[PDB]
Amino acid sequence: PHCSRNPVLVRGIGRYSRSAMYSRKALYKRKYAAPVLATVTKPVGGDKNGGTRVVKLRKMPRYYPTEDVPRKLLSHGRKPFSQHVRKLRASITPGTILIILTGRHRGKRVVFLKQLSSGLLLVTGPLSLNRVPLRRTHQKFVIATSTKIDISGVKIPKHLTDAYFKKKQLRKPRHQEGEIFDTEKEKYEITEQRKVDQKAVDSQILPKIKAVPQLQGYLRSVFALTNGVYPHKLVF
Amino acid sequence: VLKKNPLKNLRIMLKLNPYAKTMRRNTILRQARNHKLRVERAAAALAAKSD
Amino acid sequence: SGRLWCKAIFAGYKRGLRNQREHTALLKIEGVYARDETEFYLGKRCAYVYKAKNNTVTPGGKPNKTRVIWGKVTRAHGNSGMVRAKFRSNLPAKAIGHRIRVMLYPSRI
Amino acid sequence: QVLVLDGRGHLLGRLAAIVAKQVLLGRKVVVVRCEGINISGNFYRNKLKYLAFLRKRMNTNPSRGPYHFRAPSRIFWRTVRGMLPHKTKRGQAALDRLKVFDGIPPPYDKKKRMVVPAALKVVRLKPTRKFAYLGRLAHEVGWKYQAVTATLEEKRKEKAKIHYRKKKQLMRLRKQAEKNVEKKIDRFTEVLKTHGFLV
Amino acid sequence: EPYIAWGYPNLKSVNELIYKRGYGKINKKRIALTDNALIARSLGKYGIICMEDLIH
RNA sequence: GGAGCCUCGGUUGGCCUCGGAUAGCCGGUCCCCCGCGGGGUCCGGUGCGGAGUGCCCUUCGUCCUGGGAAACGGGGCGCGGC
RNA sequence: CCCCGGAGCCCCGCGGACGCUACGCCGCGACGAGUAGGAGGGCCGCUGCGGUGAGCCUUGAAGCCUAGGGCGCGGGCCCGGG
RNA sequence: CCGCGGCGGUGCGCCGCGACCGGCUCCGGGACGGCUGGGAAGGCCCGGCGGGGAAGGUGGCUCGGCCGAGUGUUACAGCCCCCCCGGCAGCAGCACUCGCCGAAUCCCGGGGCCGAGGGAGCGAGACCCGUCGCCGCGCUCUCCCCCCUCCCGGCGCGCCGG
Ligand SMILES: [Mg+2]
Repeated sequence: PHCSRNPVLVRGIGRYSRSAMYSRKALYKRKYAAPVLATVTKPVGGDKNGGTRVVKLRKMPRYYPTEDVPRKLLSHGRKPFSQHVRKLRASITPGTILIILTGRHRGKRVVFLKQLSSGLLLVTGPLSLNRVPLRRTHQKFVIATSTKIDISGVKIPKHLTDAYFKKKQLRKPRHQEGEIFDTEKEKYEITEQRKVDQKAVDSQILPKIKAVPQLQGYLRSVFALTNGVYPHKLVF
Repeated sequence: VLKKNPLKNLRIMLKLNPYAKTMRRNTILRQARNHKLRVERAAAALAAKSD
Repeated sequence: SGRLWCKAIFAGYKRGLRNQREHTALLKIEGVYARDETEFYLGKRCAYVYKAKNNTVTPGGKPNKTRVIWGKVTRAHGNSGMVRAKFRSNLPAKAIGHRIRVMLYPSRI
Repeated sequence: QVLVLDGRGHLLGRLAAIVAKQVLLGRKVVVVRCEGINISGNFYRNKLKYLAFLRKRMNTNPSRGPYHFRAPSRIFWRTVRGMLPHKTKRGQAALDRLKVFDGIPPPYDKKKRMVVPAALKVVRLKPTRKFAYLGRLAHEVGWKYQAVTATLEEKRKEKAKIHYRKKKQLMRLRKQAEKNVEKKIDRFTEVLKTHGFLV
Repeated sequence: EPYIAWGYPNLKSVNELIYKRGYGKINKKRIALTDNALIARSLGKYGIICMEDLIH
């Protein structure tokens, strides 16, 4: 149950030596003096007449495809998306103000909350101010304006995550022929647990943003480029 | 085999040359010691300017 | 509720005197006129918004007549704020002197 | 979306190269007061240059051959046409974009006009050198309307003097209004100078 | 002289030219030096069995 | 007041002094001349131009009610006149 | 101190392809201009003949046209409609 | 049929993102060697010595209000400059960026572009797979200790025990 003995000096490079790690791990004093045809393998079964049947769990298949592809070469370095490292830009801190650029909420200024467990930024503009729900965004699609409120004394709910922000439509077993199968019903509900979570989060955000003067006006405003204003010229 | 650059790939550099581990352990540890000593010299210089 | 893109000019293609490499476009972004200040736009998603006769689809709306040719700003071009782009489809070469849109959301700053 | 350039004091080819490039970059440019264009080198040099240009003409049919435009606006159009790729469709579109005027017309006399210091005589020529006005050059080659343009420019200089007098009156009203209001915009004026205005 | 540029290189120059551009002639083939076993098989009878021996 | 075809460019505007480059911009004009204005003398403020195109002007979320600073302003492609 | 009708293994000296038209398949390294000319491969094309396809065809052969689908670097070829 | 439970080719089209590799092109930093064992420079100046442009002077003239400015005349040092007798941390070819060669006397981090194409299980009761060489590291077969402690347990926001 012991943790890492040497510190991460450079990523991929040990810190002390071979010999100092030898002396710390103590391979000294751990010099250890340590030098079918008849029976069935795995049946699970039983029968009344004829004795007990010898069944075959995970039996042979009934059709083999006439052509098939071979195996691969194990690809040597690949990790799935749930096992990646999660990056953060230096301007995105918990408590900053973001300019959202690509969605239907385009040009809006949002109090940032936290980085989720999927690389997606948690986003909560005040619904009374900017009409923004609990919404995920991405780091590449967002200009991070350097205006940082004090936010560390809040209580975000732990149950909201990437599994909580997930769409649930497009089910299989319908009749699939006619004037049916998801062309109708025209709607999607609000799921009022989302409303209760939005109230419990913006009721903690709002007295910490109405203390700064004109900050609620800056959040109710929308960002837009105009004549004579260029992003390599203005600083944010 | 794809030729990976030994000047950019540390474990390829170690496969070709195992002494590069100590060659990069030094000039990190020694340069960190020298940076600490220069920060200490700057702190002593600021103490001499204050005195 | 306003503009979210920067004004630019499709000034021409990557070319010599008598050659032409149509797979690389030259883009003059308005406002920047130097090699030092065009480091902001390196990698920005850019497009040529046009329209035609037949109605085509639109993501997030009804079908309309507008069309785009998307791309990506590759690197700068020679000391005066001119920059290069490589689109996923080549430009018609009728867009000489017309607007393109360099967006703001490969944002790294 | 339209540049209005003044031809006063600007050099001929120095202005024409910038105009040709900015019109090929897809921008409407209106160059105006083109008889105020001055050309470096003195008057006898520039006059014999244009007289040699007049001598270059087609022997068999001069009406078919080179068209020798005498007006200064069309001389500027010619020296931009010699820089534009006018044998192509984009060059003909650039010639359609460019609008050149002698004097300054009532569609453009009440517009703020621009000055190019990269093509201007005080910036580019040494003050000990010589030059020649394109208006005098055109009038002594054969352009007819220097005096009519002079009287029309005198009329509009009187009108612009009246307008600038009214602008000075509005500006003294603006300054005395700021003097009256600077007690009640005390925290409106300060929040501009803490961010970089009015200082 | 007029077709070449020749000089006296440095230790780090030899290091870049052998690690980054390490191409050996094994059975008259331009094979990359991705392992010390290639040099140890080709020049094992000459005392040069690794990249460091070759650079030295 | 209405859909419906074709062709496209666009993505706030700037509604204006002349003028010199070894100079120029702005005031009252106590002083003078000319037809309220212009011009001349003296004086005063800046001049890498803040009476700045390195500039100026418009906000680009909405509506509910209930206070403070400021304001009699805006509108009905407002009706008639100069 | 035992056999692999099975030690269960990055290697199975026990028979040993999915990979083998061996005139085939596969793995590295270098190179790729061309007239006159020389050589090689054409499952490129025409005509007739000896074999061969239990070949095609009036429920539509050859030929011809094609704003159709394609393949081959190419010579050309296979379909869809009349 | 409910299972996206595991494997394989994948999607009708338009796309986006993440991490990793190869080739590049740039940026921000950190510290090192040589020199004429760098040159002048930054700070306190000390007891002497010589020379030269010409200054809170002297002084012919000019311009103004006892005072200020310009010019010239001998020229000391109280305007300065250079050289010799002799010495103190104060330097890092230095973000007081005044000009070099550079790198086992050298390394870290970041941004932008292009591309991924190769496929060592076709076994009947036994896994439809890992990985080969290199740098490591974590656990276990050795035992203790300190702190933060979060899923959890106890006590009065704090403390105690993977
Ligand atoms: Mg449109």
